[PDB]
Amino acid sequence: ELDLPYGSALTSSGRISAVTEPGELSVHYPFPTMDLVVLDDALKYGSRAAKARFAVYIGPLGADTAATAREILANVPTPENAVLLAVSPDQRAIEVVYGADVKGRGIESAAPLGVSAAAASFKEGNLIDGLISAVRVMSAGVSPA
Amino acid sequence: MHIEARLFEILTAFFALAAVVYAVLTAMFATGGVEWAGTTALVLTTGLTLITGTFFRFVARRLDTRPEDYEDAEISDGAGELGFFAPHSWWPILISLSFSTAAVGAALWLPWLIAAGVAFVITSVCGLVFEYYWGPEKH
Amino acid sequence: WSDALALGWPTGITPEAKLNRELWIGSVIASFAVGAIVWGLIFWTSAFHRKKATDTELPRQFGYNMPLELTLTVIPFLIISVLFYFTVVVQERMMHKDPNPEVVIDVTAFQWNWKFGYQKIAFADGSFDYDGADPERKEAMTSRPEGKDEHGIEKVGPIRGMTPEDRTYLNFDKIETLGTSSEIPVLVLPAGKRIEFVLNSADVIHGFWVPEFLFKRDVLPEPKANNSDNVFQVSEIQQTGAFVGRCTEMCGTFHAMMNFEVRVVEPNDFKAYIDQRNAGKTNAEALAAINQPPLAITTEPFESRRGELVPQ
Amino acid sequence: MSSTQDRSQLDPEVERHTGVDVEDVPSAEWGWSHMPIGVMHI
Amino acid sequence: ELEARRPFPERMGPKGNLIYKLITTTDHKLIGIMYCVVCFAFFLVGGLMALFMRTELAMPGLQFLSNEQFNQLFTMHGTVMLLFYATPIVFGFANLVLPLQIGAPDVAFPRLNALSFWLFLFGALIAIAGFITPGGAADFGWTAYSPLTDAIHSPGAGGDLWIMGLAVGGLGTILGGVNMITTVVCMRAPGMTMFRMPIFTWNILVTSILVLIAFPILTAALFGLAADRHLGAHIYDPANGGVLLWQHLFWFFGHPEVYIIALPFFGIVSEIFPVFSRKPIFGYTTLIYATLAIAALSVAVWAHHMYATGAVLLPFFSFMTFLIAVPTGIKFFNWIGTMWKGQLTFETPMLFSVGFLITFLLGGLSGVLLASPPLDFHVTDSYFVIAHFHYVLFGTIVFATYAGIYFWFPKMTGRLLDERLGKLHFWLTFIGFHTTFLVQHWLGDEGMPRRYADYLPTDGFTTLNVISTVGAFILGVSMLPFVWNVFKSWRYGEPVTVDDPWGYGNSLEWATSCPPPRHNFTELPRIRSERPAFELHYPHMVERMRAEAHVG
Amino acid sequence: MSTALTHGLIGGVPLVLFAVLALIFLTRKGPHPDTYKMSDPWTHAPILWAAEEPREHGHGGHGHDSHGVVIGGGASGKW
Amino acid sequence: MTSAVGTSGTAITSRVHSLNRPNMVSVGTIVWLSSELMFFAGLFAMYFTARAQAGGAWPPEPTELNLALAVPVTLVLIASSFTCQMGVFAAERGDVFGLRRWYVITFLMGLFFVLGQGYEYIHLVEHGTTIPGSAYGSVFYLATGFHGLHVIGGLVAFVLLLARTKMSKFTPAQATAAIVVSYYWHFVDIVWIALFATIYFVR
Ligand code: HEA
Ligand code: HEA
Ligand SMILES: CCCCCCCC/C=C\CCCCCCCC(=O)OC[C@H](COP(=O)(O)OCCN)OC(=O)CCCCCCCCCCCCCCC
Ligand SMILES: [Cu+2]
Ligand SMILES: [Cu+2]
Ligand SMILES: [Cu+2]
Repeated sequence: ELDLPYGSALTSSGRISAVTEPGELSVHYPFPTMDLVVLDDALKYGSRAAKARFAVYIGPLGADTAATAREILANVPTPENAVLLAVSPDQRAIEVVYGADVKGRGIESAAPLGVSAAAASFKEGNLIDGLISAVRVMSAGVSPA
Repeated sequence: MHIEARLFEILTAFFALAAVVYAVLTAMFATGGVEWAGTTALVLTTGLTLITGTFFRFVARRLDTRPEDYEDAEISDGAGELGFFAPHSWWPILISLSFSTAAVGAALWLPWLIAAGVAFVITSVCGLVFEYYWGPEKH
Repeated sequence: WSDALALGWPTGITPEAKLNRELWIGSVIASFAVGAIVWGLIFWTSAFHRKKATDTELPRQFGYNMPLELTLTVIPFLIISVLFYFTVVVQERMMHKDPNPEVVIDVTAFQWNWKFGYQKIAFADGSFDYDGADPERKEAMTSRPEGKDEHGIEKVGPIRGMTPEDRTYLNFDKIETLGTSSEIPVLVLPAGKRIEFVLNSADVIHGFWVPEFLFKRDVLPEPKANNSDNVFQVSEIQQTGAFVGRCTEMCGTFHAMMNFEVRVVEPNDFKAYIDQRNAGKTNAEALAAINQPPLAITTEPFESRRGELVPQ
Repeated sequence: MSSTQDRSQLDPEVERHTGVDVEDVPSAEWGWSHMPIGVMHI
Repeated sequence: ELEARRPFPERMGPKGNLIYKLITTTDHKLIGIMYCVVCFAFFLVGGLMALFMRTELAMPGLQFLSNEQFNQLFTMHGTVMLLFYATPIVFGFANLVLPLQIGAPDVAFPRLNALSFWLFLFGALIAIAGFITPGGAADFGWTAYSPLTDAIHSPGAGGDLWIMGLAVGGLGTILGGVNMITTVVCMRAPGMTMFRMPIFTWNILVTSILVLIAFPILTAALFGLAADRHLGAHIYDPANGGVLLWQHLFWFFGHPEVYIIALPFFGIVSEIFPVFSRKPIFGYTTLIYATLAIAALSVAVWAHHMYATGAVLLPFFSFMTFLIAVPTGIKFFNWIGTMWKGQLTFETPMLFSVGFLITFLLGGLSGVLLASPPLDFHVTDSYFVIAHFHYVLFGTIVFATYAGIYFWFPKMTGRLLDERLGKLHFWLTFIGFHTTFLVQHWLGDEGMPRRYADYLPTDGFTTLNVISTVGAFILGVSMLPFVWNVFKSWRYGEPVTVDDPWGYGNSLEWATSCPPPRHNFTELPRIRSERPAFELHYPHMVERMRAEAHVG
Repeated sequence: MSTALTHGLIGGVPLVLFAVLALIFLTRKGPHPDTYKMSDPWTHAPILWAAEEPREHGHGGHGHDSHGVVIGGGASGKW
Repeated sequence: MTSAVGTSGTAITSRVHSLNRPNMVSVGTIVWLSSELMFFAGLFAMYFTARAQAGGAWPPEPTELNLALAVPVTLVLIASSFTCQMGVFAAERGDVFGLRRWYVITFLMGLFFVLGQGYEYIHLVEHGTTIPGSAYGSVFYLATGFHGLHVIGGLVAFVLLLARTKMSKFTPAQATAAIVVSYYWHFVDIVWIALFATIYFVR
C-alpha cells in the first residue's frame, strides 16, 4: 500500500486527502473541457430515457477484450441495468457490455449501431466525438425498464 | 477559556489606560477641558471589554480545561454530542424585512409604517424564537 | 529638484508655510527611503522563484525570528519618534497666538461664499487707527414672559437659554468684502505684516484653505461653543500678488464654487485700499483705484448654469 | 414518530412521456410541471 | 481497481435547487457565498458611481453631472464601497472559511448569521434607494458631518434613508460579530488551542471586537442624528458641541471602521503567503500580537481625522497615530519574512497578494504623512487623502479580497478559476489602479480639495484628472475578466478532485473536500501546530517544521 | 482640453491596454492537457465514466451487497 | 422511526453541554450586551457634551426633575433585577412554574417602571421641557427613552420566553434562554443605575 507520490495522506477515516502543486490540475483528462461536458451531458440526460446507467471506458482492455469488458462493467455502480462501452485505442478495439436487466429493451439490437457509430468517428480521428455518438445511438435504442 | 478571557483582559487594560490618559490630558491641555465624548466612549469601551473579559474569566474558573483549550488534545477527546444548531430556517429573512419596514418608516417619518414594522418585527422574532418549540397541532 | 520632490506642494508664501514645506520635504524623503527599501525587499524576494532545480526538498521553513523581529520593531519606533519630534516643533509654529496682530481679518463663511470683515488693523510701524464695528451683533434670546401655557413655563430658550437661531457668535465689521455668486471675493492683505484670521461659519462647517499658505482651518458654526480654536495667525506674507483660496470641507451642493482670493499688496497699497473702502466704494473699485486688477485673476466666478448641457 | 407515512392514489390523465421528467422536476406526475420553452421565448 | 466518475462534474444543478436554500439557508458556506456575490454586486454598483465622477472630473466644466448629483455620487460610492462592500464582506469571508479554519461544523448562531446577511442586504438596499427619490441620495459626504446633515441642510428623504439604511446594515454587522466571536470562543476543534488557530481566524476575532466596539456607537449617533432631523432634538446643534460631537462620535466609530475593513484581509494575505512561499507564516506569535495591538490602538486614535477642526488634543492623537503605524509595520515585515527564502510560485492568489503589499505600502507611507498635523493641514480634505486611503483600501480590500476569492474559490465551489484570466485581471487592476490614484497625490497636493464636482480650466492639474479618469476606466474594464472568469469557472473550469488545489495549504480548511461537506468535515486531523493541513499532507515535514522553526 | 481628445483617450487607452494584456496572457498555453490524438498511444491511466443517472436504492453504501455482474450482452468492433 | 436516529428527548437542546464547556448562548448574549453598552456610550457622550456646553445651570429653568417619582421607579427596577435573578435560580432547577412566577412578576414590575417613566415624561412635557424645546430636554429624553425602548424590548423578551416555556417541556436549552433574558434585564437595570446617577444625582 502506498499513497500518491507526494502530498496525499490517509485520514482518520477511509478517505484519502490529496493535494496538487498550485500550477497544475487534478483530473488531467486529455480531452477538451467542452466536449467532456458534452459527453457528460449525453451520459447524464441522453440516457435518462434508457433508465440504464451508461458508462464509457477509454482505458485499455487487453488479453480477452470481451472478458475484460465484463469485469470492468462489474465496476459500474449497478451493473444490473448498465451499458458499458469500452474503447482501447492501444488496440483499436471496441467492446460493449450490457447488464441482465438491460436486455430485450432494444439494447441488443442497438449494440451494432452503437459500435458502428463509435468506429466511424474513431477512424475519422475523434475519440470523444465517437464516444458521444455511440452513447447517443445506444441510449436512443434502449427503452425504459 | 484562559486565553479567551486574557484577550479581553488585555484589551480592558489598554482601553482603561487610554481613557484615563485621554481624560487627564483633555481636562488639562485642551481648549474646553474634558472632551466628554471621547472620554465617555473610551470609558464605556473599557466597560465593554471589562464585561466580556469578566464573564470569560468567570467561565474559565468555573470550567475544567476543554479539549479546545487543551494543548495535546486528541480528536476523540472532544468527539461526542455537539449541541443543537438550527437547520434551515426562513424566519431570519422575515425578521430582516420587518426591521427594514420599521427602518424605512423611521427614515420617511411615517408613524403608521413604523408601527406596522414593529408589529412585524415582533411577529418575526416570535416565529424565529418559537420555531423549534412549537408543539404539534392538538386538533 | 525640490519642487518635483515636494509632490506638487506649492512653494509657501509665509514663514509658517516655508517651515511646513521643509517638514513635508523631510517626511517625504523618509517615506520614500522606507518605501524604496521595502520595495527592494519585495522585488528581491521575488527572485526566490520555485527553481526547477528544487528537488523534493521544501524551503528552510524557519519563521519565528525573534532578534530580527525586535530589530524591525525597534527601528520603526525610532523613525516615527524622530518624525513626531519634528512634527511637534513644526506644530509649535502653527498658531503662535501673538497678542499683537498687525491686521485682523474676520473670515465669516456662509453657505457657498465668503465674507471678510477687517476687524482690526494695527501696524507695528505705527498706522491704521482702525477698529471693528460690532453694533450689529444682536442676540435672539427667546426669553418671553410666557409661552403657549398659561403660566409656569416662562421658557428662556433651548441652548444655554438662547435659541439655535442666534448668530451672536458671528462678528461684523465696517468694511465687509462680501463675495457674490458672480463676483469672487478678494480679501486684500498688506505684505510683510502679521495677519490674524478670526474664523466663523454662518450656517454649516466648511474649510478655509489658501493652498499657498500650506495651511487650512475649518470654519465651524460656533467654534467657541464647540471648543474649536477658529482664530489662527500668519506671521508674515513675503510674496505679493493674487493667491487662490478654496473651500475644503463639505458645504452643500455648491461646495466647489466657494473659491476666493487673498491678494497680498504692499502696505501703502493697503493704506490706500482701506482709505478708499472707508470712503464709499466696493472691493473692485478700491482695487482699480490702487491700480490692481479688480476681479479675481487666479479664478473666475464660473457659470451659475447647472452645467454645459442645460439649455441656458 | 408521532406521524404516519402517507400514501395516495391520484387520478392521472399527456402521459408525461414527452416533456419534463422526475429527475428535473421531482413531482412531474403530480401536476402541470412544464411549459414549452417556446412559450417563454415568445 | 478503478472508480466510476462523471466525465465532468455537474455544471449548475437541477432546476429549483438553490432558490429555496437562499431563503432558508442556515449554512455558513452558502451564506458566505451570498455575501461574496452580493458584496461584489455593490462593488460594481458603487464602482460605477466613481466612473460617473471620473467622467465628470475629466474636464473642468460640468459636462453631464450637476453639483448635487456629483455630491450624491461620492456619498453613496464611499458609503456603498465601505459599508455595503467592504465591511459586509469580512463576514462574507468569515462565514466562508472561519468555521472551516477552526474545525467547527457551523457558526455559533447560524440563524443569526443568516439574519446578519439579510440585514446587510436589505439595509444596504434602502440606503442606495435614496437615488430613486426625486431629490436623490444622501448629498452630504460619507462622513456626514453634523450641521450639513441636520434637517435644515440636506432636508431630502434620501439623506434620511441613508441614515436608517446604515442603522439596519449596522445591526447585521454587529450580530455577525457576535457569531464570529462566539464561534471562535466556543466552537473549536478538539485540539485547536487559541494560539494554534490560523491568523485569519485570529484577525476576524479581533475584528469582531472592533465591530462590537464601533458599530453600536454609529447606531447611537445615527439615531441621534435621526432624532435631530425628525424631532429637532438639538442633539447636534452647533451651539452645543454638535459639530465636534458628531465628529467625535462618528470617527470613534469611523477609524475602527477602516480597521475592521483592514485586519480581516491582513489575515487573508497572511493565509496566502505561507502556502505559496512553502514555509510557515513568519512570526505567527508576533502577528497575533500585532493584530491585537492594532485593534487596541485603533479605538484610541480615532480623532486624527479631525486635525483641521482645531478642536482636539492634537499631540495625543498624533502620537498614537504614530504608535499604531508600528504594529502595521511589524505585520508588513512579517509578510516579507514569510516570502523570504521560500519557493515562491506566483499563481493568481500570490499575484494579488503581492500586489496588496506594493499598493498598501505607498498608501501606508502616505498614511504617516497624514499622521503629522502640520502636513495634514495643507493636505487634509484634498485628493492626497483620497489617494491615501484608496492605495490602502483598494490595496487591502480589493487586492486582498481578490486574492481571497482566487485562493478560496476551489474550496467553496470545487472549480479552479482560470490562471490566465486571473493574471489578466490582476495586471489590468494593478496597472489601472496605479494610473488612477498615483497622480491624485499631486492632484491634491496642489490646491484641489476633494468632493469638488467641477474646477476651473484656469486651475491647473487638468491633465492629471484625465490621467486619473483613464486609470479608473482601466479599472472599469479590469472587472470584466474577473466576472467572466467567475462566470465561466463556477459552472465550467478545471475541477479539483483533491484537497489543497494549492499544495502546502494550512489552516485545516485544506483538510476537507474542496467543496466541503455540509458541516465542513468528515475527517478532523490531529491538530498539533499552526499548520494542521500541511502536517497531515506532508508527515515527513512534521519534525522539520519543529526543528527549523526556532532558527528564523 | 480638447474635449474630443480627452474622451477618445479615456475610451481608448483602457481598450488598447486590455487588448495588449489579453494578447500577452490569454494567448498562453493553459494547464488543461492537450487533446489525445488517436495516432499517439493511450498514455493516460484507465478512465471509467458513469452517468449517475438513476436512483441507487438507498444512498448509504452498506446494504448494497454484491448481487453480481450478471452480464447480459456483448459487442465488438475494430474501428 | 424505531425510536429515533437522534437519541434526544428534546428536538431543541443546548448548543453545547454547559457543564464542561461554556454556554454558547450566554457567551453570545454577554457579547451583545457589551455592544449595547457602547450604544449607551454614544448616548452618554451626547448627554455629557450637552452638559458641558450648558452655561452653568445644566437643567434649564423650565425643567425640574421629579426625583420623588424617579427614585421609586429606580427601586422598582432594582427589585425587578433581584426577582429576575430569583427566576434564574428557579431556571437552573427544573422549576418551570417557579421561573414563570418570578419572570411574570419581573415583567409586571418592569412594566410599572415603564409606566412611571411615561408619567414623568408627560409631567415634564406639560412643564415645558420637550425634545424640540431644549437641549437638556432632548438629550435627557433621547437617553432615557432609548433605555425605555430597551426596557420594552426586555418586557417583550420576558413575555416571549414565558410563551415559549408554556409550549414545550423545560430543558437546559430553555433554562439557558431564561438565563440570557435575565442577563439582558440585568444589563438594562445597570445602565439605568448609570443613567439615574448621571441625570438625577450628578446633574
Ligand atoms: C484599510 C483602510 C485604512 C488603513 C490601514 C489606514 C491606515 C492609516 N491611516 Fe487612514 N484613513 C482611511 C483608511 C485607512 N487608513 C480612510 C478610509 C480615511 C478617510 C479620509 C477622511 O475622511 O479623512 C483615512 C484617513 C486618515 C487620515 C486623515 C486624513 C485627513 O482627513 O486629512 C489620517 C491622518 O491624518 C490617516 C492615517 C493613517 C495612518 C497613520 C495609518 C497607518 O496605521 C497604517 C498605514 C501606514 C503605514 C506607514 C504602514 C506601513 C508601515 C511600514 C512599512 C513600517 C515602516 C514604515 C514606517 C515606520 C513609516 N488616515
Ligand atoms: C472600499 C472603498 C472604496 C473603493 C473600492 C473605491 C474605489 C474607487 N474610488 Fe473611491 N472613495 C472611497 C472609497 C472607495 N473608493 C471613499 C471612502 C471616498 C471618500 C468619500 C467622501 O469623502 O465622501 C472615496 C472618494 C473617491 C473620490 C473623490 C470624490 C470626490 O471627493 O469628489 C474619487 C474620485 O475619483 C474616487 C474614485 C474611485 C475610483 C476611480 C475607484 C475604483 O478603484 C473603483 C473601480 C470601479 C469599478 C469596479 C466599476 C467598474 C464596473 C462597471 C462599470 C460595471 C457596472 C455594473 C453594474 C453596476 C451591474 N473615490
Ligand atoms: C429611529 C427612530 C426615529 C429617530 C430616533 C428617535 C429616538 C427617540 C427614542 C425614544 C424617545 C421616547 C420618548 C418620547 C417622549 C418625550 C417627550 C417629547 O418628545 O416631547 C414632545 C414631542 C413634541 O414636542 P412639541 O412638538 O414641541 O410640542 C410640545 C407640546 N407642548 O414629542 C416628540 O416629538 C417625540 C416623538 C418621538 C417618537 C420616536 C419613536 C421611535 C420609534 C422607532 C421604532 C424603531 C425604528 C428602527 C429604526 C431602524
Ligand atoms: Cu467647501
Ligand atoms: Cu461653506
Ligand atoms: Cu484613521
